[PDB]
Amino acid sequence: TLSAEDKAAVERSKMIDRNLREDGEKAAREVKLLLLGAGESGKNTIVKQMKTGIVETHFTFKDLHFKMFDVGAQRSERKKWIHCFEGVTAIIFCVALSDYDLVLAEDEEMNRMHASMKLFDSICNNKWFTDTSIILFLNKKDLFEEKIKKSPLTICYPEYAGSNTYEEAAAYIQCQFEDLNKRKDTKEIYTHFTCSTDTKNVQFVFDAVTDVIIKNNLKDCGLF
Amino acid sequence: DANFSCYHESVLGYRYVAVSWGVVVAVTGTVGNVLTLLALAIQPKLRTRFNLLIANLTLADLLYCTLLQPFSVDTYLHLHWRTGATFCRVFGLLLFASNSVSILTLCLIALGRYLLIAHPKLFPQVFSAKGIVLALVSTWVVGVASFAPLWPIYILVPVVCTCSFDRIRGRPYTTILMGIYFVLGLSSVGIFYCLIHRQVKRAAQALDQYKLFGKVTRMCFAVFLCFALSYIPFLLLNILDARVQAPRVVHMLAANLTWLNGCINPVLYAAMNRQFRQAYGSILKR
Amino acid sequence: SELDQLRQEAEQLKNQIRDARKACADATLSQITNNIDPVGRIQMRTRRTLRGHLAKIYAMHWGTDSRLLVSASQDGKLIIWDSYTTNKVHAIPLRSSWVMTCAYAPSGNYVACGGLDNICSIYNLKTREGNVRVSRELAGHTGYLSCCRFLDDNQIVTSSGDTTCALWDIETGQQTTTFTGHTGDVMSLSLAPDTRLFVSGACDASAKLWDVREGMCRQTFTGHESDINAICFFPNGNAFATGSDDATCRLFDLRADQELMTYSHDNIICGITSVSFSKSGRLLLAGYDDFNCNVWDALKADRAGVLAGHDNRVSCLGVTDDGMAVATGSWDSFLKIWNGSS
Amino acid sequence: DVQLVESGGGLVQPGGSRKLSCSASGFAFSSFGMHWVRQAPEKGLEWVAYISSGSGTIYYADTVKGRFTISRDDPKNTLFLQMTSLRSEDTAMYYCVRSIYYYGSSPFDFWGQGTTLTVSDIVMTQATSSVPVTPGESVSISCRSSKSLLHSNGNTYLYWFLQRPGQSPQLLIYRMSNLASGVPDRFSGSGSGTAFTLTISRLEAEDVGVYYCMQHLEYPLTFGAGTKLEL
Amino acid sequence: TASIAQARKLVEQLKMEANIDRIKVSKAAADLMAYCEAHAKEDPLLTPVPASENPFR
Ligand SMILES: CC(C)CCC[C@@H](C)[C@@H]1CC[C@H]2[C@@H]3CC=C4C[C@@H](O)CC[C@]4(C)[C@H]3CC[C@@]21C
Ligand SMILES: CCCCCCCCNC1=NC(=O)NC(=O)C1
Repeated sequence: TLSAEDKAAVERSKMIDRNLREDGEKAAREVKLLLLGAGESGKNTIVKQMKTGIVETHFTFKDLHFKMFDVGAQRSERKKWIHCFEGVTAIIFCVALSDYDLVLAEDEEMNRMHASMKLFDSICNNKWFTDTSIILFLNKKDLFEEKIKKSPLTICYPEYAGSNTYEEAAAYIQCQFEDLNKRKDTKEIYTHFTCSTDTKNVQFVFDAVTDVIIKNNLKDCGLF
Repeated sequence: DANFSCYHESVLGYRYVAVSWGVVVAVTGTVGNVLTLLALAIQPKLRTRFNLLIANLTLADLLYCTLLQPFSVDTYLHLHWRTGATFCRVFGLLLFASNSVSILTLCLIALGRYLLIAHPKLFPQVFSAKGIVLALVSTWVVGVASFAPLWPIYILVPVVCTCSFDRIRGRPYTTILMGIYFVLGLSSVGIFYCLIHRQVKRAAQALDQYKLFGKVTRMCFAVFLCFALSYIPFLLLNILDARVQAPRVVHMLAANLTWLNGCINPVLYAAMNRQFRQAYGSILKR
Repeated sequence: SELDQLRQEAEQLKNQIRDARKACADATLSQITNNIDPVGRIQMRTRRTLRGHLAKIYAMHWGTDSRLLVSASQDGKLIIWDSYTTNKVHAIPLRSSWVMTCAYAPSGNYVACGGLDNICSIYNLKTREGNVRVSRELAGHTGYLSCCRFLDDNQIVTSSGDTTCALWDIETGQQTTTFTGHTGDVMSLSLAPDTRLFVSGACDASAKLWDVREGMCRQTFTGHESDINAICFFPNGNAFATGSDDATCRLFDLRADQELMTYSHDNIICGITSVSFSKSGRLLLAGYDDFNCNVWDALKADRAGVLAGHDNRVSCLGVTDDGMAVATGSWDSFLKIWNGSS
Repeated sequence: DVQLVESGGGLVQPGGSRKLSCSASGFAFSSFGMHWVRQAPEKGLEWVAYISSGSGTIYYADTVKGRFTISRDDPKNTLFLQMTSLRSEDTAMYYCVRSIYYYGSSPFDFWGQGTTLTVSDIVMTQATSSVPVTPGESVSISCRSSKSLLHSNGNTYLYWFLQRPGQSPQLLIYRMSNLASGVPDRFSGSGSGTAFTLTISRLEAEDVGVYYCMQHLEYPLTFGAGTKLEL
Repeated sequence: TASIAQARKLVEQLKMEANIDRIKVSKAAADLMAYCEAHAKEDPLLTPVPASENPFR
């Protein structure tokens, strides 16, 4: 059939296939989170909470292994390398809550939270993340509770027929974020109200992505 | 002596509701199970170690609904077995092998669904690269090596009106066999499909401390009632019925319910699996 | 003060080179090659299928002995394949999984790969320890590596996402030339047969022909409407072809400085990820984004074949140096080798 | 550097047992198949045993099939030959040999220093057992085989080795044409069918020694009897 | 500071790109046609070889 060196070459190629498949399964049990948001919206706070190209952070929690890809330093054209992240587990989109009345510096006519809804519209109904769930962090709300009592929410929102308390304003901001989701059957948005003094944000991303993982394993068995 | 005839007074109407049903399983099993095997053979992307269990299950009833089904649709129609005794002796082996392989394949699909969800670090520690073929051949060397000692007794039973074992000579080994296939056929498709639902509810119930199972339950009921509609009536009739004092139509009902397992499996495990429908889409696109 | 008169001078002399290109267009390629015969239906068949990648395949490069190839996928793996026996000669685990290009040295001693980490890694295939390890890490780009080609075992030309091409020496690790002048992200480069020039394509619909030794932009080519994703030289080096996201390939000439032929069909809406030429230059094999790989009569611009075997985007392709086969790698993790029969 | 050191040899009683260890250093020991090749005193080389990469293939010579056991320990980087029923024929020197197999590979490339054990098919025609020469002239060492080593499988699996006196063998030519790594360009290999030759032009003084033609077309691996170059 | 230098380097780059010689497109098209019709027999994808000479049977 084959020569002796051909057969030892085929045996070498089988060993290559075995190590490829076991590394691929060890990588298919990995949680790959694409980190997105605006500049200094709490991204450094959440990346130290969870412990010029790409910046990957590898950590582990409750015997589950997370890798997190920050592409903030990539000043390139995003429409040429975003499909490299088609197939990530979840997108961690971070938004500060206290930027509902503050204004951007470059234009000085658009709202900061309006820019966050524009970015969330660009990420959520993107064609490469139609199946990717979006964890949505809402950060430094302990300053938002002092900003909501003196400054009204109605500067950002004209059609706001709600109170100026904390929980009604937070629920309104969360529903206005989650209502930009144009494909609400394929993905779902997981929302968290965090601070700098809380300890339970890596626990939130663990629980949310355990939900994403179990729904993915249900869809691959056939139960979905 | 040994006769091959079915004729009785009770079965004269029910034969029609057999044969008009028997041409259904012969036509929903020769297009539902060839489409699954075409999706598995054409696109090699969905030949995973889990989907090979669905391949074994759709081969365990293609044998039924293509070969052994049109030979039991004229036996209900003409009421005498038109072939000989040596084909009846192998029909009685194939009919029970094509059900024992299907039942143990359902009991392995339930473990391969509990393991792919609850303990996903143990699914290729159990289903290895050729532990999968070991688990596929240990369904067929149990489906034909537990029903081969019952080779000479595969007679044309007119109570069931099919070539099968007779329920007086099969005692006590065949009731022990049906009880064994009861106490693992119901501790696998019921325990694993409820631990799956418990894990799904326990996962979705941890996202409620950070605030302020709809189709999983329907699928976990559809893969338990469509099993329970097939094998529990037969396995509950033909165990407690020491004599054959039960009528002919209740036996033909309890044995015409096991023909559902060759129809509901290409629609529970292929038409509802997202991989197989995506495979149909990729074939219809390519 | 001076910028307004300088940009009016800019408009003036680029209309001068526009009219200089217009002065040369005596006739186009269509009514010149209207007298020659078509190539018939190019019926090609799959021969091998190289399985083992577990993510999207982004680049492949054929070896110069026309039997080995290297392929890059985003499962962290560079695989050296023996294409004749489908054997996996080598498996190279990359440090950064986000690889977007791969290159095979024309001696066969090295492979280069680069991605989103902005580093072009050079791997020694033939070492005394038996394995493959990193010879060099060409750091110095600030955008993603979008292409790379070898000239020697020492000199390598890269394209980046920071609008620059570069020419590196491997044994020092430093850039010996930085080709600047593109305004958009540079997506592809293609070396000439004599390795003295190279064309390049970027996201501002520009193909810049550079001189490698002098380090200057010899020519600049326009005509596309959107980002140029892949570029390829004609086999005699006196023409080249580009494939851009506006569902159109084009063929420019280095001497006549202008586009001669455009390859576009109304049934195609999608982007173009790869172009390559056959050994005689008669067939241009463009890997489109509608999951197919079309094959164009590169002298008459009528479509002569379709290579439809992938379940995703035909991302990379390449013809062997002897022109026997065509390997297309795609986003469905499967490389396919193709050729026809008599 | 690449290094293979063998130990365990010495005086044993006949019919006994002995462990031969080959400790490896400086190369990817898990990626390489290994061989044992022995040489009886003032005799040629004969291949003893072969273990593959990952122990997925173990071949023996029929002289020792059933009596010898070859086993590799990859986390310790060691190779082992367990030797049972040692007759007086097995007095030899044992060489532990790296060998890796893919396209364009160089098998048998680095031979160990060997250890001495003292206890008390395709046939390669290498009939010219001595060629006397002075430095500066070209020599042609010829070799013939029982069957052909070339067909549509593609290659021609003839391996030229050189053993300088007091040293291990060293690969000169693999697959009848290709020069190895670490040997000069004056060595050339040619031939066709069953008849092959090794040309040493511009010969220096360090080419004194015994030259062997080996086949790798099929197992068992058989050498030539040797060809001595002297003066 | 930067815009004047960018514009002057742009007009210098474009005036050296203006100072090239361009052949007629008829001659260049005939050159491409002659290279294609002088290498046609050595193209195994264009005129395919029989299966005895094909390495990929
Ligand atoms: C009389 C009866 C038993 C005939 C049954 C014929 C068919 C269904 C037999 C039963 C056992 C079967 C095999 C069981 C398991 C495997 C391994 C799997 O990876 C590929 C299919 C394969 C190799 C099956 C092929 C078909 C097979 C050989
Ligand atoms: C569970 C252990 C194996 C028993 C098989 C149950 C299904 C039997 N199917 C039959 N179908 C018929 O048509 N007649 C029969 O007698 C039997």
